[PDB]
Amino acid sequence: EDMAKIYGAVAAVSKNVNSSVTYEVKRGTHELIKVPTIPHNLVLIQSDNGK
Amino acid sequence: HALIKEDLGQWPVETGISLVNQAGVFAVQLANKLGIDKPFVLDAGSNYFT
Repeated sequence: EDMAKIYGAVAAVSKNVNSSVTYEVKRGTHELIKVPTIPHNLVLIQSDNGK
Repeated sequence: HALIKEDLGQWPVETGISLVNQAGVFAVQLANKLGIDKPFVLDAGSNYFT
């Protein structure tokens, strides 16, 4: 029974090793909006007689 | 066809960690299965017939 206690304690230490890590790479990334219409700024001004 | 098989059980083994440390845990369980964990003397002399 004492040996079973000792062996189990050593096994727990051996299981404390770390396998790897995982993370998400997202810094520097932004979302894009979509502009539907082209912003023209032209207006036509004409005289009443059409001259 | 006939075969003789010795059944000592199945013991899970984990990779990535020391096998010797795992074998220590299973050795005690195996000893209990065979009945040799505690001090003993065999008394099989009288198990016979003529």
